[PDB]
Amino acid sequence: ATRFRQTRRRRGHVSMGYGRIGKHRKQRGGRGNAGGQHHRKTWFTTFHPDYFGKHGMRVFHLKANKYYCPSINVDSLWSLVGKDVQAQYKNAKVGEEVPVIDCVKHGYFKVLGKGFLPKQPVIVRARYFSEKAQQKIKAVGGACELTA
Amino acid sequence: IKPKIVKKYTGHFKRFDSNRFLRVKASWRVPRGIDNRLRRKFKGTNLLPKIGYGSAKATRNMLPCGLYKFPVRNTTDLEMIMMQNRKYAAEISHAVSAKKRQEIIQRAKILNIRVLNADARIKKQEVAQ
Amino acid sequence: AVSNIHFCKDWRSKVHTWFKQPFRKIRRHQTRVEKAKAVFPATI
Amino acid sequence: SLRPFVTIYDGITGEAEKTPVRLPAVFLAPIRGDVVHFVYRNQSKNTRQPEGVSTEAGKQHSAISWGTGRAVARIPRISGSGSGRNGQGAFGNMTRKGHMFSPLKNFRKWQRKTPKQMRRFAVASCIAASAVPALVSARGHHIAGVPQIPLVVNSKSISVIKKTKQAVYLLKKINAYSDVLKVIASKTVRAGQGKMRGRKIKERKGPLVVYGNDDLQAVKAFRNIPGVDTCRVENLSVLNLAPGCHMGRFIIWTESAFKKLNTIFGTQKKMAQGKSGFRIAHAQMAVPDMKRVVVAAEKAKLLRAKIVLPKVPKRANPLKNWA
Amino acid sequence: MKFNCKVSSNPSKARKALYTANASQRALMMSARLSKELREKYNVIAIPIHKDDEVKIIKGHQKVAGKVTAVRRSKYVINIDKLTKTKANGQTVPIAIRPSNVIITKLFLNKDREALLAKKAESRKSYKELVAKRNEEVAKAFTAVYPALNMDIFGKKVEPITEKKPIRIPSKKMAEKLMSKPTLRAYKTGIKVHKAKNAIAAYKAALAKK
Amino acid sequence: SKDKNRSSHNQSHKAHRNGFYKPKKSAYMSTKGMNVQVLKNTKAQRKFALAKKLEAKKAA
Amino acid sequence: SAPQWFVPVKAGDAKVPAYYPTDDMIQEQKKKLRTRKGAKITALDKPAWN
Amino acid sequence: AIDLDRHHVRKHVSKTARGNNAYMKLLVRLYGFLARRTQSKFAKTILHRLCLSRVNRPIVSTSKLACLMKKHPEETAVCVNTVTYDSRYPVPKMNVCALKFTKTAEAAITKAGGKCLRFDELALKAPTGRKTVLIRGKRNVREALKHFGKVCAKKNPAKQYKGKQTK
RNA sequence: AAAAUGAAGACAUUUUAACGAGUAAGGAAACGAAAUGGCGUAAGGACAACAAAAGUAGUAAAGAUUUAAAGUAAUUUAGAU
RNA sequence: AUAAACAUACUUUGAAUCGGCCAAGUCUGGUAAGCAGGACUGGCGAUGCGGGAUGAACCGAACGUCGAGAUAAAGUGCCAAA
RNA sequence: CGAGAAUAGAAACUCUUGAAGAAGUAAAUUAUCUACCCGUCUUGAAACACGGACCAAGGAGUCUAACAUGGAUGCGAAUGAGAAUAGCAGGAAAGCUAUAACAUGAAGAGAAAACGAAAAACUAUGAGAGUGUAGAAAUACAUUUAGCAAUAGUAUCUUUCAA
RNA sequence: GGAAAACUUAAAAGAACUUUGGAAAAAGAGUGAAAAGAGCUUGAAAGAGUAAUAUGUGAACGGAUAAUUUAUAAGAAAAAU
Repeated sequence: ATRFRQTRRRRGHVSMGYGRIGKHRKQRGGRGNAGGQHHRKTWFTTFHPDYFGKHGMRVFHLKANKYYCPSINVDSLWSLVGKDVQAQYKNAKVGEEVPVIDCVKHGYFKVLGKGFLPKQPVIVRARYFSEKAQQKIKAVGGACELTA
Repeated sequence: IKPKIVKKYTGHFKRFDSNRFLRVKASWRVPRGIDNRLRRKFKGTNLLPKIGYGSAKATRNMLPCGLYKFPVRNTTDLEMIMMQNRKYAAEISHAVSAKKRQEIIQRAKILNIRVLNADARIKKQEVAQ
Repeated sequence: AVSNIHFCKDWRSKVHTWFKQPFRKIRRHQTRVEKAKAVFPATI
Repeated sequence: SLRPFVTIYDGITGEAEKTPVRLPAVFLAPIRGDVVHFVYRNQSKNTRQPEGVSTEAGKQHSAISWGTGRAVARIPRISGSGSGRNGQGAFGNMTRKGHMFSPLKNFRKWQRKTPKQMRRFAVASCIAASAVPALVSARGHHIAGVPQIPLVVNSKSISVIKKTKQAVYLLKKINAYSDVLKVIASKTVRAGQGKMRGRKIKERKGPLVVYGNDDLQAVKAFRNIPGVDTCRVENLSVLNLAPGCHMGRFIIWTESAFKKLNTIFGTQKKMAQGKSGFRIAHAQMAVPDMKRVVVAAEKAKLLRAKIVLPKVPKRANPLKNWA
Repeated sequence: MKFNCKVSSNPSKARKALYTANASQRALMMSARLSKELREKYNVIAIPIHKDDEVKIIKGHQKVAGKVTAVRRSKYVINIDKLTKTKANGQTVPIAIRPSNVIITKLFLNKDREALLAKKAESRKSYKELVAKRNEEVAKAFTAVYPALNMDIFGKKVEPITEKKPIRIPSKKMAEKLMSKPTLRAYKTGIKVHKAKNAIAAYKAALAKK
Repeated sequence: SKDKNRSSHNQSHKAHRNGFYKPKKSAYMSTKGMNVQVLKNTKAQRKFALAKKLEAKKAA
Repeated sequence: SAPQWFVPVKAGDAKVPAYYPTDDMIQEQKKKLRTRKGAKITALDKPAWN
Repeated sequence: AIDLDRHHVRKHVSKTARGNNAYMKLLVRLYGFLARRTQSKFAKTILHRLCLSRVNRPIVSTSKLACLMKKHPEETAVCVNTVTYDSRYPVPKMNVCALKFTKTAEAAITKAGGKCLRFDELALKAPTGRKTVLIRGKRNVREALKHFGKVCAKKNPAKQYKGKQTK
C-alpha cells in the first residue's frame, strides 16, 4: 500500500526524511559486504565474530543423505499410535499382546531418551537406539527391536 | 434560543509570498525554509494557523441562521431531518434541476424545514413578470 | 545478517514469468482427453 | 445445541414443505469482520492481468549531456540538427518524451496468497452473516417481505425451471423481486475514464442463488436476470458472499445446497468432510451478550451503586466572600 | 452474456469495423423496417433499403413521406426528394436521413426482392416451429411434476407468500456490534426515520377515524 | 584544513539525561572465582539438604 | 397522537406522502414567540422592589 | 514558563482489546465494567491481560495446567491465552477457563472429565474470582530472544543471525 | 492523566487538574473510552428515494470566471454568468 | 533533611549527528589579534518576545487564541508610553 | 452582647435604536503602530554568496528478490502444501477439491569419527483469594492460603580438549 | 540523427443579395437550437485594450486597529387583572 508509506507523510519536507547536513547520497560505505576488515570491521566483530577465516575439514562431495537420521524421544513414543490405543493396552504384561510402535513407518530412525514413559510395556521397533533410551524402555517393562 | 457564535480570527490565513508572486497561490502552506521570516515568528509576520484559533465546540460548523447544514438531493432526503427541523437546514445540491428543486422546496415547507437555496435556479420571474 | 544476493548479474533478462501456467493446464488436459478419443488405452 | 428448524418453501405453489430442516452449524460460526477483510483484500487482486510499459520507451535516443560552459542545464540533449527535436531534453523523467520514474514491469506481484484454513474461516463467517436480517438489510438488500431470512426453496420446484419467465415467477413468489427490481431500477453509467476501456454500465448487487449438484439445468434461466448472480455451494468464496468487503449477501439456498452445508463444513464438534483439516471455531465468548452477567452480579449483590459525578464547587475568595 | 471467443465486446474494435466495412457489408447494416401493410402481406420484418423505395419518416422534425432518391453507403444515409433545403442562394440540396428513422411503405421489387423476401419468409417460419417445439417440451416437463397446475400461470399475476416465520439465531444480538461505524449510523438513521414515518401515519389514522 | 581535536563540552549534560544506570542487586551476588574450599563446603551442604528434602517428598 | 416535533401545516394541493395527514383533518396554529411574561401591576402606594 | 523534569506523553499501557475482534472488544467491555464496579483486583488483572498483544500472551499447555493444579483439585485455572495440548503426557480432570482451546486440547480435557469454559462463562460463575488459579505462560522461551544483543559480548553473547556462509 | 457512564446520543461522550517554543528526526492503516487527527487527485469492488421504477443530469452534466458561507488549516459548500 | 505513582526499572526497533561558534571574577602558545588550542557551566546553532538606537550569543524572560491587572531588565525635556 | 439550634422573613425591572438596514462580515481608501529576498550549504546570509524575467502543463524514495523486528489474523508440535501437478462445475488467467514430496520447527553440541538430555527438581522475592475488626461513605489494620510471569542462584543430565 | 500537428454542426444548411472600399474586408441581410464563421467544442494563467471606481514627494506589497463609501444582511408578534 503506497498510501501507507512514509513518502506520503513527508510531502512538503525538503529532505524527505534524510537530513540536511548529511544528505542521502548513493553509497554509505561501499557496495555489499565491503570493508569487512577495514571500516566495517567493528560491525563484523560485534555481530559476526567468526565470519572471517577457516574451520574444519573440507568435504569435497558431501552426502547429506547419509546424515539424515530423524530422532524421537521416549516421551513422544506413545503419540505415534494414539492416546486411545495407549489406554486400551494399559493393563498388559508379559505373555499377552503389546502394541509395536515402529518408528520407521512414521519417519523416525533413532529413538532418544528424554522425559518419562507411561507405566506400560511396549515394543519399540527402530533402527538406532540411545543408551539412556533403552534403559527407560526396559525399566518400564518393554522391548527394543531393530530394523534394516 | 441561539448562542453567540464567536470567531477568534475572521480573516484569512494567506500563504507567505503569495501577494508578491502569482505562481504561489493563496492556499496556506507551512514554511519549512531554514531561514524563513514567518516560520521563525518575526515581529510583523508571525501569523500562522494554530489549534488555539479553533472556535467553540458548541457553536462550530453553525451557519449564521443558527442551524447546521444538511444537503438534500431529493424529497426523501428531507425526511431525515424532519425530526430535527430546529437543528438542521436543507441545502439543495448544486446539480439538482429546477423541476426537482420545486418539489424539494414545496415538501420542505410542508415538513417545516428551512431551505438555504430557497431562491436558487428560479425561472425568469424578475423581468417581464 | 550478512546478505547473499546474486543480483549483480543481469537478472532482468533472466526473469521467467508463469503467466502461461493457467493455459498450460487447459492445453495438457485437452491432449489427454483427445488421446483417449483416438484409442482409450492410449493414455492408459 | 438445539439448532432450530428451518422451513422450506415451494417456488411455484408457495406452500411450505411439511418437514423442516435443522439449521446447519455453519450459521453458528463467529462472524469476524477483520478475518474477512484479510481474505477479501487478497483474493480481490487475483483477477488482475499483467501490464507494463515498453522497456525501450523513452530511452530510444543516443543523447549525451552538453556539459557545462554553455549556459544550459546538464540534462542529456538530443543529437544532430535539422529538426526541433535536436538539442532538446532526453531520457530523464522530468523531461518531455523521456522515460518516466521507475517504469512499470510486467513481472509485478498481481496475484496474492492466502492460507486455505484462513480462507475457509472467512467463508464460514460470511455464510453465517447472511442469516442475520440486520446485516443483510444494512448491506443494501430489500428483504422485508421474505418469509424466512435463510430462504430455502424446494428442490422439486427448482427442477422444473427452464425459462427466465419461470425463474422470475419463482423470485416473485418468495418476495425476492423487491431486490431484483432495485438493481433494475437503479442501473446507471460509469463515471470517469473507465468507460473508455469498455466498463460503461455499473449495476448493483442482488440475490445470490446458491444451488447444488442436482440443480445444474436451472442455472441458465437465472443468469440473464439483471442483478442476480448464481453460484454453487462448494464454490462459495468471499468474492460472492461479501462483495465490496461488506458482509450479508442475500443468499437464496436450494434444498440440495442447504442439506449439503453440514457435510461441507461440519460442526464445532466434528471436522469437515469436504474440507480436510478445517473445523468451525468457537467465538472468544460462549454467549456474546453482557446483560446475562450484569444481572448475575446484581442478583449476588456484588456490584456497587452507580455514581453521578459530584458538582465540584468553583473556587471562591474567603477573604471577601463571607458565605 | 456473449460466449463466442471469435467476437469482441470492445467498442473501439466495433467502431473501427463499422468505418472500414466494405460496400458488401454496408448494405446489410443499411436496413429499414417494413410498414404494417407490407409486413402482413410479406411476413418479413425488415429488409435493406433500395433506390425508388417509398418510405415515411417516423423520427425527426419533418415526418413526411417520399421516394428514396439516393442510398449513400459511405455516409450511411439516404435521401428523400420531399426533404430538401434551399442552399441560401436559391438552389436546393437533399437532406440526409438515417435509414433506421424511416419505414418502407412501397417496395421496389424487380426480380431479386422476390428471392430475398421469400427466403426471409420461410426463415421466419422455420424458427417458429423450432421455438414451438422447445416451448411445448418445457411444458411437458413442468406438468410431469405439477400435474394440477398449468403452464399459463407464469404469464399472470403472482401472489407472494404472506407467512413471516422467524428463526432464533444467537447472532441477532451482536448484529449492531459487527457493523462498522459508517454503516451503523446509517442503519440506525433508517430505523429512526421509519419510526417517525410510522408515528405520523398512526396519528393520521386516529384523526381520520375521528 | 585543521579541525578541533576534542572537547568535553556538553558531555556531562548528555550523560545525565538518562542518568547513571546503577547495577542491579543480582550483580553484587555473583560467586564466580570464589574460594575453592568455601565453594566445596557450600556445594556439599546444598547436596545434603536437597537429598533429604527430596526423600521426604518421595515418601508421601 | 402527533409527535412533539410534528406541527402539521396545510398543503396547497401539492404532492404529499401517504403518511402525511390530509387537509380536512389539519387545523393551523398561530406562531407563538412571546414566552417571558410582562411585569406585574401593583398598588399605587407600595414602592417597587427595583 | 515552568521548569519540569519531562513533558506529558501518552502512558504506555493498553486499555482496550487490540484489533477489530468484535468478541474481544466485548470481553474488555464486560470486565471493564466488572473491575470498575466490583473493584476487585482479579477483574482488574483479567482486564489488564486481555489488552496485551499476542506476543505478550504466551500459550500454556495441558502439561503445565496439570502440574499447577495437582494440589488444587477443586479449582478453575484461568489463563488469558490459547491453551495447547502436550501430546507427551496425560491430561487429568480439571476445569480450565481460557480465551481459546486447541482442538486437541479441548478433546483431551473433555475426555478426561474436565470442563472447557470461555471467559464469559467464568464471569457468570466466579466474577470476582473465588475458585480460580491465575496462570500465564513463559515469555522467555521465544526464539527471538536468543539474537538480542551483541554476540561479541564476553558475558551473555547473542545467537548470530544466520546468513552468507555462516559457520 | 485519573475518575463516571457507556449499544449508538455526538461534537471522537461527562467532570477535574496540569500542560502548549523549536532545526535535523520520529509519531504506516485498524484498535469505545480507540497505541496522533485529518484534506485533496485518479482508478476498482460495494452502498445512495426501501411500498415493484430507488443518487444528480437538455426544467442543463463536467469545466471556467467571480460573490458569499463553514473549517485553525489542508479544503469544502452554495448563488450568478 | 528534602523531593519523587503519568514514580521507578526498563526491553526491542530505528532516524538524525559527531565542520560547530559565543560569554567568562579561567588556562596554555603568541607582541597581539574578531588568532590557535583546552577544564567547568550557561547559551546561539534549533529562538521568537521586552531592553541595550541598529547586533546569533549581552540583560529580562522562553511562545496555543484572547480580555483585564499588577510586574522584569530598564527608563520618565521632545522624537517616546512614563 | 450573644455563636449552635428551633420558630417566622422577603427579588422579578426600566429606557434608547434597527427592512427609512441594527449587531457583525467583506472590498477600496485614509491615519497610528508594524514589516529586509525566497530556497539553499553554512558557526553565522537581507547579504557585495549561488539559482530565480513571467505563466501553464510534466517533474523526483518506485518495483523485484533475501533476512529481521513489530502491530492486527488463522492454526498450534505442528504450520504451509495457490511445489510442480491432477480433477469439478461454467463457457471462468477468477472459485473449489486434492493423505503430498518438501520448507521451517519439534534436540543439542563436535572440525570429525563417534554421540545425544530429570533428583517426575530446590531456594529467594513476587500476581490472586478468603476471614475478622475498625474507620465508617470511601478505605485501612490483623490473620489464613497461593504460588503464575520475571530475575538470580542452585543440584542433576546431553555433546565438547574446554560450557 | 529525427520531430511538431486531434475536435465547427445532427445535417454545410460553409453566409451570397445590397451599400462603402483599388482589393482584402466592413455594415446590413440571411442559415442554424445556438455563430459554433472555418485561426471554428469549452476557453485558464502570463501580456495588452476599453469602461467604471479609487490613490500618489526617491521603491512596491503584507498585518493589527479604527473612520468613510459600497455590498451583504436580522421582524409580525403583541401586557397586567
